[PDB]
Amino acid sequence: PISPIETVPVKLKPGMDGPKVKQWPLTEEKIKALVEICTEMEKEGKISKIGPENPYNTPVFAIKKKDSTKWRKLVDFRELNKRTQDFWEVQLGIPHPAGLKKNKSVTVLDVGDAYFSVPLDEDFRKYTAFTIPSINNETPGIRYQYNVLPQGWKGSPAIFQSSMTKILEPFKKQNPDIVIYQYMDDLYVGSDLEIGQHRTKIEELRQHLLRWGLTTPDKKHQKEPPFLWMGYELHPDKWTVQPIVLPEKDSWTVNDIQKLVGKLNWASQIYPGIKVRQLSKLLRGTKALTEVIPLTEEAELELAENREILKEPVHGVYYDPSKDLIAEIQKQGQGQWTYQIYQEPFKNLKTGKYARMRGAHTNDVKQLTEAVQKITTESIVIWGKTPKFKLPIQKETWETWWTEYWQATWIPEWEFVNTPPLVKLWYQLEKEPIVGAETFYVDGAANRETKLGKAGYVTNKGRQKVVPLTNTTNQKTELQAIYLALQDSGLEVNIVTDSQYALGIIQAQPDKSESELVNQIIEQLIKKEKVYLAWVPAHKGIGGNEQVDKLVSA
Amino acid sequence: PISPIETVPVKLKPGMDGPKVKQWPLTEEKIKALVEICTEMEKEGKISKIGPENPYNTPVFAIKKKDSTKWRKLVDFRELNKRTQDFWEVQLGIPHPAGLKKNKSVTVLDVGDAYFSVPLDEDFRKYTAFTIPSINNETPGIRYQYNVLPQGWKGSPAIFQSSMTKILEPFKKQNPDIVIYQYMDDLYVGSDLEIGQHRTKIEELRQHLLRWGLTTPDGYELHPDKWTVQPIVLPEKDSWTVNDIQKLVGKLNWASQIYPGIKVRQLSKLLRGTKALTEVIPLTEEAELELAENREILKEPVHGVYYDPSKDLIAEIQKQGQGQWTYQIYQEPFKNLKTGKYARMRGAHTNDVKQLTEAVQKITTESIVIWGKTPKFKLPIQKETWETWWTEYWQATWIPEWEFVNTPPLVKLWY
Repeated sequence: PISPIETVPVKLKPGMDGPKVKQWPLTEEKIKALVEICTEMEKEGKISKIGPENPYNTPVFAIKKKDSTKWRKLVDFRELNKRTQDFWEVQLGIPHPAGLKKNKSVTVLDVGDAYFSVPLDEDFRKYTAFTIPSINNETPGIRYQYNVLPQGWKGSPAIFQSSMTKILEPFKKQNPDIVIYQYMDDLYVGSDLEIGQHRTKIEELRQHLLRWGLTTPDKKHQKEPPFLWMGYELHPDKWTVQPIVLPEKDSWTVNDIQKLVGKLNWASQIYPGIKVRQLSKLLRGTKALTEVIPLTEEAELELAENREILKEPVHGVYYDPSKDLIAEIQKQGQGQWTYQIYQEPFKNLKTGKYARMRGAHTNDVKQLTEAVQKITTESIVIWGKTPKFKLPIQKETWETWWTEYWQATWIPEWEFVNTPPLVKLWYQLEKEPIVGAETFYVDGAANRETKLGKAGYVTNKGRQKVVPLTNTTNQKTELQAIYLALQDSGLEVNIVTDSQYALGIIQAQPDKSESELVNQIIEQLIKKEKVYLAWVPAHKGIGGNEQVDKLVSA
Repeated sequence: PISPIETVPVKLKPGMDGPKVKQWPLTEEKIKALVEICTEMEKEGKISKIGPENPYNTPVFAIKKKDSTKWRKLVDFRELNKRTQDFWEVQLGIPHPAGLKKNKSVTVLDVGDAYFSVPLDEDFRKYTAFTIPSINNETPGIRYQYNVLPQGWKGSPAIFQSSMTKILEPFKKQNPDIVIYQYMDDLYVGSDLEIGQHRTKIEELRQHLLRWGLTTPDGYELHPDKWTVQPIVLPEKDSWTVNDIQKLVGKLNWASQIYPGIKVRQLSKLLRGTKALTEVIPLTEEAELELAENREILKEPVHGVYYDPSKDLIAEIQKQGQGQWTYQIYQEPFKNLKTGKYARMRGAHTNDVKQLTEAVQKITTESIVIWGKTPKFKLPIQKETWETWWTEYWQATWIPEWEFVNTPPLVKLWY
């Protein structure tokens, strides 16, 4: 009683043994309902009757209802998974429909009990062992162990795909014209053939599979226009996502959050900005699946933020290789960026929004530039090619930043588009000084001991100033000083500093920033005509820094 | 079929596991070609399909496009190379042909094809695992582990260093005034003069290698004589502005970090005051005396600077100019070994990354020929930027170590 498919060998993590966890007693009818489901699996050949000669174990719990409203089983493989070797579970993501073509016909098979049909390495089966808790504590618990790929297990997903590809390969060679896509219980079959010769090939595949032990039930899509594949709804002309709904509750368990974590991972691979960070942090402690864990302020907000993203439906058209790919981008407030990738004018394939913290101090076109890349890469993933870009910035405006910036930069084949939110360089620092303009020899310092410090100018015309600051640092003081120079000065001013740190932050021409002070300076700059920021060293014979940067500074 | 002593035992560095690097997306044209290349490599029995039980992975890609030669698959074994054990001796103690840098001409011929013969330790093969991707994740992914020595691997040229000396022995006997250095997949061949005979003697070695079983591709001209150093140059301002003296004295303070054979004094004494930048202040009779010590100890090599085979070489690059690019190589900070310039933006089209990439290679080859090693690069570019383009312009068989920097030399240190 064994399946023809060859079994992928599985070893544990080196130097690590298997799971030896105690089985926690459930209710009387929960226990009786477990035997009912397991007595089924022994006959089905999925598990085997095991004795006390086996040292390992794993927890067995039972959820109530979700599929056809009756009892279901659940095994806690958390420990085993940590002890189980790693796999190449990385597939470089999940596919995207705008990366699909127009297949005259299409059919989707649901691989039913796919996991429970692919076999497990005899040399591992002993680790997937589970003892059923006894109701009448006179009778010892009946031990079992999986013979086939367990539902909760780590390798199960990777292995199955592997098994599948191997089973799928022969048909795919005999039919290089047919597109066959797979992920979990889903199996997409598209074609060039007409319904007569298509429904045929489907039966040939459903038969090929049958031979290998895999089954596809009566309820297959049978070529119905709306196709449910990977949480999407594939309509003959366009595709929309299937609405993602999350559980709403006040009392949460380890299981249900594990679930929520899983379901959120699905979604992230569809929706941008979805985090699991805070919620998953609550999971870290090895608490039994049913013990109630309280959400943090972090987790609760995370829940709301995610649910918010999902409260935003997504759709689109399919890909036509014959035509060029165009991606257009737009600027928005708060560092929010939006993009639409299309083939025909208002028929978008994919739309998204970029938001990324490129440090404390940031420039605008530095963000745009980061956007192109995020898209480029991502479109290469989806289509095998880079798009023609439609960018809202003059050709002369970009030309001036790559020749002005110190870091190397490049943006592919791009065209200018006129949409209201335009990006530019608000200001431009001079390369050489201005004639006769007031030259502020600036300075600022502070002691960690006092936490306080001084800051202010001393010009060529004689003018001075100084201000004592409360809660500041040796560097933040050096910044505050340049602001002083900037404000108390004529529209055309020259400035001088000993802080390399500071000289750069301005040199980098920021649009906005995190720390208010910089923001303040930006304002000044945008308002000024010709500014010139120079630089000279600190504690030696420097002009102003001899008189301002004088010792015992307070 | 006796006792398995045909393959050399290779292990990973103690404690360390095998590479589990991820695969980055590739264009259709690229995957297409890789699929081809591997299926043949597959039939030739060179590589072998594996399942998911192999947790390891290394990235792959191809390199030749347009109207030049055919696509060359390249595996980035950098991680594995770092994880694989160095082999006791052979290259150590007795090493590098310090004459290589002085030849009128040097040619680099890829000989990685030669590794494909020798089989790899059965145990080690898993660590060479690599995956070919699919457009939009159509095909789960084509996994493969090498059965023979992998090209970009570091272990390969070592194991074969023996076989290669065997192969090179007649040519290095018949041609004594011809220096041949092997660096990983490449063979750097260089000779003192083009009597006309150079290009011929190359094609001769090609034939010879072709004879003894090495299928060198169906030729890069380097001339390490023109390789001059680019020193620090000071402005000849006719006793101009204060700013000048500022852009001067600042630069000289940085330069003291390299060598104190310069003084700050008199020019710093001309800075004493608060006189506006745009003031054409004349240079004093004591400051010209400071320019005689400055300009002197600038166009001359440093002190305490020697190549120490135990240390890693580091390279830093700067975008000094719309066309120009500058670089420096050292092992210990400020303890410089080489300083140069790259200005092939007038030749190749105006694209920065391409320029950078082309330069990275230029510097690295330049590094090999001189010290016989690749430098750890400090790259004046944003991670994500480089990561999405370098491959499209890469042409070498190797791939150096790299870091990303937020550029600090505010004085415009060279020119």
